[PDB]
Amino acid sequence: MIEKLRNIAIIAHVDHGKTTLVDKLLQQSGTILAKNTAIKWNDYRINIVDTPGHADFGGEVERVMSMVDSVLLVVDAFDGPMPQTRFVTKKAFAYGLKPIVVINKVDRPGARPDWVVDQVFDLFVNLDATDEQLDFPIVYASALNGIAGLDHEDMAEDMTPLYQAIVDHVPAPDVDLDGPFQMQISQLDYNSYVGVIGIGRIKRGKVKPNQQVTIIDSEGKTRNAKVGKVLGHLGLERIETDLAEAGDIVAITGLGELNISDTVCDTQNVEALPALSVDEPTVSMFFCVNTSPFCGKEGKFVTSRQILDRLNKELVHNVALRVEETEDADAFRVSGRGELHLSVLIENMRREGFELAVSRPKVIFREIDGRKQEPYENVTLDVEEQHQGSVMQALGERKGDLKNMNPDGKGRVRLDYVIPSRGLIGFRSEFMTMTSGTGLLYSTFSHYDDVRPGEVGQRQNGVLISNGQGKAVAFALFGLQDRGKLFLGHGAEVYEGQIIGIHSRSNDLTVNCLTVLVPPIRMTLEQALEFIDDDELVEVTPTSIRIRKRHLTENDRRRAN
Ligand SMILES: Nc1nc2c(ncn2[C@@H]2O[C@H](COP(=O)(O)OP(=O)(O)O)[C@@H](OP(=O)(O)OP(=O)(O)O)[C@H]2O)c(=O)[nH]1
Ligand SMILES: [Mg+2]
Repeated sequence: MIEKLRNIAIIAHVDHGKTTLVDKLLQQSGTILAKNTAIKWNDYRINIVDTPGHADFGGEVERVMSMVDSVLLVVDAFDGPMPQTRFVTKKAFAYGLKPIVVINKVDRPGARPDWVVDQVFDLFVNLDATDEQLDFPIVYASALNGIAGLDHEDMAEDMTPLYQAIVDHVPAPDVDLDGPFQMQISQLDYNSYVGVIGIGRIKRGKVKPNQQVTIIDSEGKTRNAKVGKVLGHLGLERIETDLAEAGDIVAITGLGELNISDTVCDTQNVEALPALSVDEPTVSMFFCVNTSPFCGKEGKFVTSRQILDRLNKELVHNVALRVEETEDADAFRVSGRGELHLSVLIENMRREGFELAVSRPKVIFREIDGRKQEPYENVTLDVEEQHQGSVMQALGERKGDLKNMNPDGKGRVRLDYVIPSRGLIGFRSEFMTMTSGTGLLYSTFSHYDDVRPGEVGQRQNGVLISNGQGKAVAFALFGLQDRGKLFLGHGAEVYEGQIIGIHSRSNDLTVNCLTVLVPPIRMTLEQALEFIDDDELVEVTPTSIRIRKRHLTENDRRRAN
């Protein structure tokens, strides 16, 4: 009794029918999405918790999964599953949740349900349990009409098969109704009338308005408070309730500054629920003050603490990242998930109005049981068949181990790889031009494991390094084309230590561009960041970035060799 509850989270790539599907289930029942939709189906109560967009919204994806006992993956019947919902699905699997797959928009012409079933099945190469990829039921749906069915040619007149599937395959909450009250805050909310609102799934006991309560944070500090209002979810709404009990997803009111991972307990049985998530970072990278002779030239805020300041503001936007204090009091060791994670952070701090020097990204090594390990990750690539042998050749040099390949039948092909992050770093640049911009690459962290012995191929070419500061003249540049490709044309302002071109040969060449042209190479941030070597840096400024050596002068470099 009182276990007719079904707490489920819903996942769907944008414009795949998740707002429209839940919108049916609501109107066909006895009861933008809301962060939670409550649904009455006969005597079952279904909580459909919405998942956020496909950026790390502070890691709300783990918070949401912490409140649900199953996940509902909605998939377009033609386009199939999209890579953007990779990580949300991944985390649902990490929380041991078994999925319910809804294949929507099945009434569209060209719909290929058989194909998207295989795609979704294959996508569950999220090293997930046999258990999870086993026996995930499949419901076909056309929410535009409101049709659900276990087959797509045979189909019910409404959404009943979906309800039934939810009831049948979603476990009831693992909660104790008789124990003392216990509830962890999973999300927060505010209304100028009520104050701060705390949201979670009651793990134990029951709660009434005006009940006395004790809140314990992660570390173990406690305070006493009196709950004001207990708000239960009904439609897209919250009504005041006189009673909420274990398994219920509700919102609480009378408590003060509730923090996510706070545990609300009966005053005499205070027991904190374990703080839940952390994406351990896997790629480190150094942010530095821009030591260039172009200090404050194109960027407003450029100081040591000026950077460290914002280096403790984005800490809360993001638990995947860390920030550390280096001994050089003008440079900092910031780590993240992928190189893509840290990259756009700069591209934002760029037009956030900054100026900083940044190293090349390296994997964070870890020692486990005396044996050092590194991060490996899953890579899937979609190229044409003309590049097939080419990108295959390249990935093997970066210690990529081929696991699968699947021709499109229409001239393309998808490859699958297990690769150390070490070998994958900065590939995208080499990928696109190689595949001429048509190929597609996706990556997902898998596991740490014993390092692959050896090193990845270095840059091979050397760089043309400026010997002085001034405006580059076309007269000189024309002479440099005899021995490489350039990064600028006539009239560009340069200083000493700056890298201005790519040497045709292997060694670094200090060159003078101060004493008509072929088109210059302009490098995007990512592009240029993949180019940089360990003894070099990228200088980033609000409308463009420069490539520079660590030691700016000829003499200093020679000493360091
Ligand atoms: N053929 C077919 N189409 C479906 C179905 N379900 C949803 N759609 C289409 O997708 C659109 C709904 O967008 P959602 O898919 O619900 O948005 P969401 O991913 O963020 O949840 C509808 O038009 P829309 O509301 O005008 O889109 P928009 O203007 O809100 O972006 C409708 O055209 C279906 O079962 N069959
Ligand atoms: Mg929309």
